Amino acid sequence: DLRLHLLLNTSVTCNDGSPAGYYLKESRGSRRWLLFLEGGWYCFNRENCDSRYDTMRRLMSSRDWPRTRTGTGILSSQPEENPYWWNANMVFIPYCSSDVWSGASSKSEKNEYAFMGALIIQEVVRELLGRGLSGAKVLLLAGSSAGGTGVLLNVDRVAEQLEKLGYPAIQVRGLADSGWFLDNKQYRHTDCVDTITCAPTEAIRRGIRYWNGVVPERCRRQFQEGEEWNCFFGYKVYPTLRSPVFVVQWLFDEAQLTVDNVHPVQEGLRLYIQNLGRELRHTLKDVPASFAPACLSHEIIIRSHWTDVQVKGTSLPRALHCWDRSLHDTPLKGCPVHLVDSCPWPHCNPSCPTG
Ligand SMILES: *[C@@H]1O[C@H](CO)[C@@H](O)[C@H](O)[C@H]1NC(C)=O
Ligand SMILES: CN1CCC[C@H]1c1cccnc1
Repeated sequence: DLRLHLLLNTSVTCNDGSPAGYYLKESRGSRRWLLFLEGGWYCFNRENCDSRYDTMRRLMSSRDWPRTRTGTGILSSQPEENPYWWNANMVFIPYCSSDVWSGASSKSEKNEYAFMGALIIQEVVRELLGRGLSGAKVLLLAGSSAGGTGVLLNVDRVAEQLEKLGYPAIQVRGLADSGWFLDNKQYRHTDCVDTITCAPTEAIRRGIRYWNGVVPERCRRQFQEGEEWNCFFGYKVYPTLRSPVFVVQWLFDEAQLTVDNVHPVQEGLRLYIQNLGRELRHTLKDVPASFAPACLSHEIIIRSHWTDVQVKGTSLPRALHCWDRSLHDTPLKGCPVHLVDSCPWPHCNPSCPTG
């Protein structure tokens, strides 16, 4: 099991001012550390944050968190469930900032909610340095859905943080699961009359202002003031990243359909789905390490059945293992790192998750 630690710096808080924290399972004699960012949408104004606080409160507060958590999938310590990194030090960072891990704005007389996701990550890293992370060889910052996009937004800041603190030996890497989305499937990109039908790019624009959100510096310098929302989209922020990042992305992500307002399928829907898979495949063509199955699904890496999905005969744990080998101080025979399905329809891959 992973054991809860609430941050000693109680000024780095969840949305409601309760302390943020992390679940930790130490593995003495391992110099590999996996920090997993939980996902779970976001809120972007007072009214829909209030709604989230009423019926999704564990995503906004630590008050009701359990003392322990069971590590599953890539967080499992059993080699059967986790052929990749079962012996690693395991950290699960709960998502309680509702800001796609981008916020740097505390509560006050003007802010009723605190949005500190980017600061929570930095504070967890700081505390872990005193619990063995100072001796690490690899820190893998992983995450699913909003946590996957969180990886893209934060992996280079963790690398810079560890360099400035005097730990240049730790190799910081990223693993972004279901965090890679397209912004091009919209009739209107700026209308936001209600929360549910708000355009995805407009929701992010509003969120960034509400959260005092921060994006990676090289990406921010490209798109400049007011256009930081661009850096939430993988194909725009990825080329600016210096840290190695492995991208896990279903070709037909259920959250992509949701932000596109897409729910016997006829020609219009068939063309949308087939074009979506082709466009996602195209955006991944120059990502060196990726795993992108032709499935309609959402998230994978902390699901116990993540061992079972295969692309071109290679499982996700094996792909990550080959990625590890590729980064040890020319492709590898029988150990591929770039695995993107070419077939054009959900479940054309027979290993897709069911239900
Ligand atoms: C707590 O975190 C805040 C935000 O990063 C920082 O400004 C402050 O110096 C920290 N204080 C301590 C005691 O760690
Ligand atoms: C960051 N989120 C994860 C799942 C969907 C993604 C997203 C991207 C852009 C606008 N809203 C949500």
